[PDB]
Amino acid sequence: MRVGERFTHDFVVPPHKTVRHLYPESPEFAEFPEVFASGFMVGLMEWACVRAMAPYLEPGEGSLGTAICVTHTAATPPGLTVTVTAELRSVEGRRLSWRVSAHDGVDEIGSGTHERAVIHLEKFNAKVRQKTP
Amino acid sequence: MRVGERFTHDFVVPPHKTVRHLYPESPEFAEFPEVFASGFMVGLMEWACVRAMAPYLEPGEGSLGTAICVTHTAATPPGLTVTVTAELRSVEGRRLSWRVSAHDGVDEIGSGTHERAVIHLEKFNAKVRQKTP
Ligand SMILES: CC(=O)SCCNC(=O)CCNC(=O)[C@@H](O)C(C)(C)COP(=O)(O)OP(=O)(O)OC[C@@H]1O[C@@H](n2cnc3c(N)ncnc32)[C@H](O)[C@@H]1OP(=O)(O)O
Repeated sequence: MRVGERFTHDFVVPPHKTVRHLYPESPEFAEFPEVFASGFMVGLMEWACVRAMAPYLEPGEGSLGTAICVTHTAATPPGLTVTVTAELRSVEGRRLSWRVSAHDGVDEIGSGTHERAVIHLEKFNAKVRQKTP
Repeated sequence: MRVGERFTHDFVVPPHKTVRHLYPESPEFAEFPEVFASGFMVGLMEWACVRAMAPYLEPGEGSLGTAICVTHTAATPPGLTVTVTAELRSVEGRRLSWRVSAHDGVDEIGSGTHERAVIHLEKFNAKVRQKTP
């Protein structure tokens, strides 16, 4: 990949990406504005950086999110399309970090940075099986 | 709220809180390890700061997350119990800033800062309604 490479990714927000759908088990979230949850916005931004990454993964490799630092500056109702935009700002071994921005057609809805770690799925799957109680 | 308010919030990670359940739409996420997604973690960290400001909100008040900045430094299969510790670190007007950090009983899984904005719910819900195409 090349520091400075950009990428872009679109998502029509359905009504089930609101706060209370992120955690159906939260009494508190049950009464939030029916707006796009910060958790999902995270997931989407990761999703974009995952997409950009894919053609460059070798067999048996994968990646994990290792840092997410974004603001969330407008709320996005269902029906809007969120456009995530993802520029590569660094590679340092297996560690890649991006800029992400998102908007919904109407407003700038947040931006910041995301870091991922390229992993070897077998080794990581085994550590995970090890702490599975 | 005064600075120093610490909550401590506890969650048994079920199998529907892994990467592929954050975005059932994503084929890329579909073949990820079954571990606790960064977005679901974000939503837990948030959930804790919310629980914690519930005593201090007037009737008709609510809140939204306005910034999230965390690491995700170890990984969590379903069946473990994640313990967020939200701590309140700045209060200025409608804006509260909280440290979150999260532990699954084996590893510290992620930490950093989260910002929320206190809002008026009926008023904010009309605005959302207006913006919803
Ligand atoms: C953590 C979660 O799951 S929820 C996160 C999902 N949504 C968000 O985080 C929202 C992102 N942030 C916001 O919407 C915030 O910027 C707040 C929290 C809306 C801050 O915006 P503010 O302009 O300070 O006003 P606030 O929403 O508190 O008050 C209600 C109204 O929104 C204001 N508003 C201004 N711009 C916008 C906008 N782009 N989107 C929504 N509301 C807006 C209105 O002027 C009105 O303000 P008033 O109370 O002074 O009349």
